[PDB]
Amino acid sequence: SNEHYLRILTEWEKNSSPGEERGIAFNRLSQCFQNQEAVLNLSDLNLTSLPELPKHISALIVENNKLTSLPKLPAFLKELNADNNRLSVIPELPESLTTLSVRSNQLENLPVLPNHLTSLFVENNRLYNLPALPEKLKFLHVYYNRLTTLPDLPDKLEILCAQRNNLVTFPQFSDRNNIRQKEYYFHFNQITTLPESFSQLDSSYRINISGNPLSTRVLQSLQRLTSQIYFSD
Amino acid sequence: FSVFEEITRIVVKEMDAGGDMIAVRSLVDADRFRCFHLVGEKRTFFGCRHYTTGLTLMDILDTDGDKWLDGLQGQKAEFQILDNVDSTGELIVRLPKEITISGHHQKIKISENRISQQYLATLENRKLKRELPFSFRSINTRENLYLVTETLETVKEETLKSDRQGQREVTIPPNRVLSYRVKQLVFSRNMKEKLEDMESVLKDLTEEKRKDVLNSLAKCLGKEDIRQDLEQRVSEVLISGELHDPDKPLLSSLFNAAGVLVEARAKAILDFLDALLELSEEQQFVAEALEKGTLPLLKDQVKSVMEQNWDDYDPEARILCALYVVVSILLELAE
Repeated sequence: SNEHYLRILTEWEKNSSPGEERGIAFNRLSQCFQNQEAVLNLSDLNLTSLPELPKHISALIVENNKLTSLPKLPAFLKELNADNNRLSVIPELPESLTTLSVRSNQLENLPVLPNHLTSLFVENNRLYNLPALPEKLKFLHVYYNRLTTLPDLPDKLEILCAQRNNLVTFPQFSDRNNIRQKEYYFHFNQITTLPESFSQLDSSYRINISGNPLSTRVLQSLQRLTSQIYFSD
Repeated sequence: FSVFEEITRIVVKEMDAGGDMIAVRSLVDADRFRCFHLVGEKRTFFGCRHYTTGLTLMDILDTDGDKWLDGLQGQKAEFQILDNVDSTGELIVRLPKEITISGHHQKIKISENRISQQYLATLENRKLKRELPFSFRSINTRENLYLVTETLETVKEETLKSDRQGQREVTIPPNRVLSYRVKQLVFSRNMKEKLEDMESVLKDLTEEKRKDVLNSLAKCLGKEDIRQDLEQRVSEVLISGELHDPDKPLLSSLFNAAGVLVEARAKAILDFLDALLELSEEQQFVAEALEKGTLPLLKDQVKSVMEQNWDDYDPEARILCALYVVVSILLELAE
């Protein structure tokens, strides 16, 4: 099916806008299909759209472009890096996906997340709500968004960067997160009070809550209990 | 306050406002703020100062129990560093409306390095040498030795313009450390009260000892060579407690009548010399007022401005603060 896919690439290449580089993309898309490679990288090519993607690829690197949408992702994609584009929606994700990077786009929603996802970077978007979080999630960046609440944190979450949002409450913490150090960032939000879940929270938890309109009351009590590592600037 | 320090404090505030992340204030010593490199600390009037070193953690690890090293000692150590540093990912710093990229929502991309969580968990049982390298043990104690456990760095060349007040500009090369985190390897008042502690320490000196101090400190204004030399000699005597010397009148003022070094007198001088570091062209105002006898006018002028804005996060405040300390101490010695 070489001639088939080679046509699709040709029709896509001849539908270009003046500022794009669909010829360079055509070459990289050509070698990727014929050699059955695992990494397709079309970064820094001024592309406004992508053709149908070579199946059986593992990583798709299409960052620093002008993409407003993505085609149907390969059914066994391991990593997706679409950082710095103009996407408003992410297509349905393969259950094999473990790394999703879509920073600095214009996403207002996120699709359901696969269970094997360990890295989710969706900072600098327009999210108001975030879907349920995968159990195997380890690193999560959702800062520079417009969220107001967070879903329950998974049991293996190590780093959570949720600053620069509009959060009014803390998410529910896991009872079986027994890894060495949790680094949870919530600074520059709209959190007004501290939840009761902060008791019985080990020193394994490092939480930042600076830049939060914390009431002078809850600010006074924290000033006492501090005599979990917390920073209340 | 260079545009570089302006950029790095923005990074820290966006990534860890009010945390333990420390910004790099100068572009030339950024390469010594890498993971596994050692950093020295000292309490100052403005908090604590972070001093670069030439050491890594491998230089201070006691490896006498190991049998297989008796170039392998340098090969084994270097892999311990390269293997236990993870690039945990990239981050996005949005820049305020004053900052603009040369060449819209303005943003820069930075990269993170961290010592592995597994290696950090074994740091408790690794043994440190009894005698530290001389370049550090001569000026600072073992409990002020820290390990760089995390860094943030640029990923590409960044030319950033600033109009904070104009046309200030800095070009950060790729892979320049902008901020970092330290970890202790072993194991506070208000300004007016900390200056009163300083002035109280110096008031208990004899007349002659107070004039030796004033004569030495005045020679430091606008001459960074003499101030750096004085800070090094005062630090060394604070550690050694002895003296043989060109800076003999100042160092001898740190000892009391019985011949015992009063450590508070050495710390008070060091706080002065560190405050002088926060000043650049202002030191020429201090040297002028000291020359013409208008130090009181200069002190009231600084105080007046300090009361008018109570209505390097704020670099103007840091300057006024160091100015108030430097002028107050000199005025007190000249009484």
